[PDB]
Amino acid sequence: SAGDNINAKLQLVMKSGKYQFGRKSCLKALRTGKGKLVIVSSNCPSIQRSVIEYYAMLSKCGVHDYHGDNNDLGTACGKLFRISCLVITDVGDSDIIK
Amino acid sequence: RMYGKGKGISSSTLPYKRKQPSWLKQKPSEIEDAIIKLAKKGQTPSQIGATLRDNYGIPQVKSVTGNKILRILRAQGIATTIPEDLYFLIKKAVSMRKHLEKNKKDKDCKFRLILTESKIHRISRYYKRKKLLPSNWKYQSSTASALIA
Amino acid sequence: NPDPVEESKKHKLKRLIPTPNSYFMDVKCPGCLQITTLFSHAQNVVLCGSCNIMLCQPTGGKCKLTEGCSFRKKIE
Amino acid sequence: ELVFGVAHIFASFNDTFIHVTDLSGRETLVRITGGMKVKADRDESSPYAAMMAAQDVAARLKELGVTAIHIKLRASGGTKSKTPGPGAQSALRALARSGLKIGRIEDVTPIPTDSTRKKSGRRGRRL
Amino acid sequence: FTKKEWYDLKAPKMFLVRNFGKTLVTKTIGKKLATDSLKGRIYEVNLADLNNDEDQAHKKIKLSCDHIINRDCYTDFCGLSITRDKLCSLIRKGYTLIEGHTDVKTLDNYHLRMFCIAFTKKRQNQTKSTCYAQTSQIKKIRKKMVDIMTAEASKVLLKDLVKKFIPESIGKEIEKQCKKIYPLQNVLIRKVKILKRPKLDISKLMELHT
Amino acid sequence: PKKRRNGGRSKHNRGHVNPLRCSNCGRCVPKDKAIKRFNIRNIVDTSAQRDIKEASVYSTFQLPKLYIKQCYCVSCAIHSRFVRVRSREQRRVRK
Amino acid sequence: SRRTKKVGLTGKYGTRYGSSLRKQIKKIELMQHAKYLCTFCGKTATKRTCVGIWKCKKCKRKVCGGAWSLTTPAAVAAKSTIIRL
RNA sequence: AGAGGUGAAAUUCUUAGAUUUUCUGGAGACGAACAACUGCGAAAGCAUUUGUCUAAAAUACUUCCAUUAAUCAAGAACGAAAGUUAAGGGAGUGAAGACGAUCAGAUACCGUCGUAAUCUUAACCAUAAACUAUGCCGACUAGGUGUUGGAUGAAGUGCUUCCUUCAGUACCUUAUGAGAAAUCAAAGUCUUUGGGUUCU
Repeated sequence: SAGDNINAKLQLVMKSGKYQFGRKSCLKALRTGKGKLVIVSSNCPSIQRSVIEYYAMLSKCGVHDYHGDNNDLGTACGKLFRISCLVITDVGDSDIIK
Repeated sequence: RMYGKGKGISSSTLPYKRKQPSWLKQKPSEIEDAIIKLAKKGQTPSQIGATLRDNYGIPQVKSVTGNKILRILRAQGIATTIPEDLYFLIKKAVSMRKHLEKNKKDKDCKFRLILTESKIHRISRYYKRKKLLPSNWKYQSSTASALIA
Repeated sequence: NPDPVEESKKHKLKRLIPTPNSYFMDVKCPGCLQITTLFSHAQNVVLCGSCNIMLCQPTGGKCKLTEGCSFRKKIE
Repeated sequence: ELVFGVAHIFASFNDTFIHVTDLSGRETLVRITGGMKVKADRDESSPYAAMMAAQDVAARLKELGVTAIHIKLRASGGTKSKTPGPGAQSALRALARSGLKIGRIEDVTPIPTDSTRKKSGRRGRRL
Repeated sequence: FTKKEWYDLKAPKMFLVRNFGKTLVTKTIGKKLATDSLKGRIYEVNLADLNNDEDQAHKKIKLSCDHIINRDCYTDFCGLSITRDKLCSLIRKGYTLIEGHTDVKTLDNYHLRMFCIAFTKKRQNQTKSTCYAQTSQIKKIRKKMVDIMTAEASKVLLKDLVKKFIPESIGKEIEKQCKKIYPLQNVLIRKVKILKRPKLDISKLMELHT
Repeated sequence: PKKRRNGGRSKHNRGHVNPLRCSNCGRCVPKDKAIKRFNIRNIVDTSAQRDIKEASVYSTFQLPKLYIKQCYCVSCAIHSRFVRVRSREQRRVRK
Repeated sequence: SRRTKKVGLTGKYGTRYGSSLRKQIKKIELMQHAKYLCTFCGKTATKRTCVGIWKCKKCKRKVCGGAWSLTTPAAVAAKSTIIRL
């Protein structure tokens, strides 16, 4: 159940808190420092994940490597498109921060 | 039992006393507030009642407040669009379908998936016979993975 | 004769009048002097209000409880 | 001074092999069986043949210089049969009576932990 | 034949009798050194006739002829096994038998595969007919016993490993720990097989012979 | 007309049992239907045990035991008299 | 509407060649012309370019694979054994 | 110097060393003894270890929903073995076949060998005495002996047995119950005939 807990927390934040998916939006969120947690799919291209981690470590924001690919991340978010990167602008009443 | 054999009569029987227990000096307003907060934090009503009984010492929420927990959850407007049992059945079917996709030689898992989807269709037929599930709702097996919302 | 039956406690649940076997209690953990309510046949772990310590171990039955404390049935 | 050999005894409802080697199992000292002790094309498994086989091997061992002998009993094989044939009784009897030291006896018949299919169909032998 | 000469067989230091039998080899003629043929043969000998005690008659050691000097062969531990009659006597209907095996290398880089067997006890107040154990308990016992037979066979050398096989210390310890999960009767290392051994070192061979 | 209540075997709450092979004829017979004899026997008769003892040493040598565990089909067991035909009423009695 | 009862893509072959031959070639043309999951971009857009080359229309990245399918069981088994270590 | 094999024999192997002893490597198969009138599964069926995935059942519950249920023509999933197709595998067994015996004959039973098959993968086939020859759901009716998995309470030594209870699973006895009888705790509660339903 190593992925079940994170999927459940993702489902909870998708309902309660506000988020954003997409390389551009997540990059902008990290630039402005409003990002709290960035989820990266296992399928993310190496360059994109590298710039994501560099931005996040600059802005002191956590990065979680998703156990699935971008299809799985989209499904977990409840969308019907690939995602491959996520930024949580704010966490609702979800325990994803710890 | 719906499928298979075995009566399995194990269950929970409510006490004869229908009223709030005398020792309980707790007030229904904070009971409902706690139920709302706990549902917001995110739990299905069954486990909501479970943790309410275990950690708050308030058995049979219907005794403390004169109605049911899903009823107050709806009255607050925050009840989920898919009932608990249907949602759990859909989740289980999705999981076993995902497993089957990798291991298509699992005839037993195929059989159990067929049974689960039969249950899903019967339950959804009942729920849409009631007005609490949209009439066009169908549960095609493709988008059920993201249907969990 | 089944109406005034008196010693049907050993009978399985759902006797002539079905009554649950579970109950509720208060636990006085020694040296902690705290007040809390506890359900027999519980399923979750609990923590005291005064001092954060475990009280009962959730099992398939009436739990294990701690080594000590004074636990009293809170039926009125 | 006591000198030891090893006698593999093979009793399989036919000729009883009497096979004395050294401790290693190589360097066979004498192999007699029961086929050459009876020329009737029968009685190869018989006590009669086993007894002369055993006294013959005992005489040759005495002339060779080995006086103590260990025993390794064997019955047919892993698929044919598990019980030692008629000749094992008389082989041990005659080895005892012939006078040489007899040490340690052990049963070594090959026992399959598997179940490789045996002869005859699922109906078995009809005789 | 008349062209064969006797050879004496010697046993390692930790053993008792140290001279357990004679072996035969043909002449040394041609390219046959009559020592290569003598080298690397296996001797299956009981412990009863090797330590002059009857209570260990159920085990037999395999000694591999490793070195030859003059006229005597010195051999070395090559394997271990219990006898078939004892193994069959240990098995009776009404109890569940536990089987376990593991591969382990010693500090000498001696790769061994060890199989041990156990049986469930009846205790005193059971007043029942069977001593079957749950499959979960079977699994726990097998895991515990694999770990035990691995740890103390891996943190010790081969010579003292054999000298601790001699008193079946492994069984005593496995009981001392498994009393608290399910009572077991006679449990022993059924068999030990040498999977692979390092290059022959005559120095330590003679160190353990002397 | 259903000669035996159990159908001649000991199968319950079960669909299929793996067969073994008769030690005498080799025919396949279901394991629960096969007639099993675990005979524990000496290698030698008592007279030969006396000779083994007197030609042995340690003054305490114990003759080894044979554990064989045969299994037979119905026809082979009946022919070998391991089981009798028995009467209709006596048929119920097992021990 | 449904155009053929069972011949499927082998309808291009008409009545020529044996029925068994047409069925056998159908079974593998079905998977030769299929689209496969591009594990690099996650989009099922990998198509056969030549006999053993598979190109993703999105990634523009190509990969060596089987003659008629992106992967073959013999290759996936070998990769699994290798990655086990 | 025989070895296999048989009720005898023969076919067959064998001074080029068979059978036998010991060791090394490979191969396919199988998974004994434990192993049970035991367990799991809708049935077919399922017994080496470990890991992962997956489901089910019972039990416990002062958790949730609130009639969502039972049985079902059509339709659907699975469906032993054999058989078919294509790759691989191919030890042992072995429909066919070839021999050697027996016999009046023997194309059979017995013996030696042996192709397909048996095994794996991917598809078909959809049948078995696929049998407890007993459709499924529900209620009621009797004692005892067990045994499997939980839960409850107490006592031999933190550990184990006994008590109660649920759910399986058999067995024994008993029927002023049934049946033509064998027998059956269901095949009973049927001329004192109607709980629901499907098939024949």
